Amino acid sequence: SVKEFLAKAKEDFLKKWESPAQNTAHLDQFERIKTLGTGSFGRVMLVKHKETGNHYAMKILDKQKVVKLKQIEHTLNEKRILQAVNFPFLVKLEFSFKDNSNLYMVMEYVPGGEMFSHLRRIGRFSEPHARFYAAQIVLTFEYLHSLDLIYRDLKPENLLIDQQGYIQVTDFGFAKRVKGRTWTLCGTPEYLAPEIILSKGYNKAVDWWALGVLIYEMAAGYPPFFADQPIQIYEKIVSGKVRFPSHFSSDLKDLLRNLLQVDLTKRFGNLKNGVNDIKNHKWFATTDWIAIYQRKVEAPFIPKFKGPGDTSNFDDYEEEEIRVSINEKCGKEFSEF
Amino acid sequence: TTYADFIASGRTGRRNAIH
Ligand SMILES: NCC[C@@H](C(=O)N/N=C/c1ccc(O)c(Br)c1)c1ccccc1
Repeated sequence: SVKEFLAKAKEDFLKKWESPAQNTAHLDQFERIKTLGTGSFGRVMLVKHKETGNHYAMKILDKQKVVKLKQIEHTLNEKRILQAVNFPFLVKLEFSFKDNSNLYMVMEYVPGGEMFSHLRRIGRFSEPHARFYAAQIVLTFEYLHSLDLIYRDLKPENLLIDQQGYIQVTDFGFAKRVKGRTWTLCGTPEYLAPEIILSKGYNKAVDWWALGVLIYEMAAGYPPFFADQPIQIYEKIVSGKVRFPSHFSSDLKDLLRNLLQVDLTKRFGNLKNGVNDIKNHKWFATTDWIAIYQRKVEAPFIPKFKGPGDTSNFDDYEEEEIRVSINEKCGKEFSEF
Repeated sequence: TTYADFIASGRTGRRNAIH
């Protein structure tokens, strides 16, 4: 059953969790090709592994910048968790290493580009299109949460479309293993649950709220709570009054009212029936959950793939020289990486 | 329309995480 799958999944995860892979490649093994994305303290580049000719996305984090932004522990979380998990819709970490200046996470390259890119361009997804992606997040969160993991950064920018049109979740920078509650104010404004904003201490239920935000944004073409500045976004979230496009079906609205539920005793995903309140909701009536996991369902959208290591589905970013100091930086802080 | 309001807003680009 689901329970059986999950029990076995957990056993595999804990082995890697307790004994993480470390220093499994070196910079000189990769040819650097192109920047695919940037973040507050680093960049992700398309690289080619010289000995296999495989393409990977190499996330390069400047140690000194991580330290300045107080993301040391989050960064250690990310690598330790990412190296340990295994789910069809989770991007795979293939290698990790560090040098005098940087940390490196070499991950599977997902050529179809960000959901963000396609969503913005097309405007909004049909309900069946949105339902397809949503189901994959439902299962991914069922998996992560069963491992006591909170993801904490669901948004289209972090969901890549693979060559078969299925989702790959990336960016585990805020992922955290925690039993009970946690308090870090982190995430992206549009997607924060009310309890995060209110410093109430929070749990996995924030991911189910974020799911509510994602489905709304996918189906409407804009998020349920937006403004020009984050503070204004928080005020909208906390009041929690949500208006739905007139094209939203009755089922969709009912599902969203239960996900975008301020009352934790009522928020779907968080009740006695757990994720089943969601899987069995009317909006998902047409969803075959096993077919989704098995990747047997036909994707509403297949990205254009002009060749191996092609980057047409990504935006262009300014390229910077990757410099490595002749002195070790922040060795102690990242000793476990 | 709400769509028009969104498109004209400053947050249709990639949204950064907060720390
Ligand atoms: N959310 C801000 C992007 C964040 C991040 O982790 N991006 N990962 C992108 C990635 C992963 C695997 C892929 O195959 C492909 Br294609 C893309 C980041 C980026 C740089 C520095 C810090 C955080």
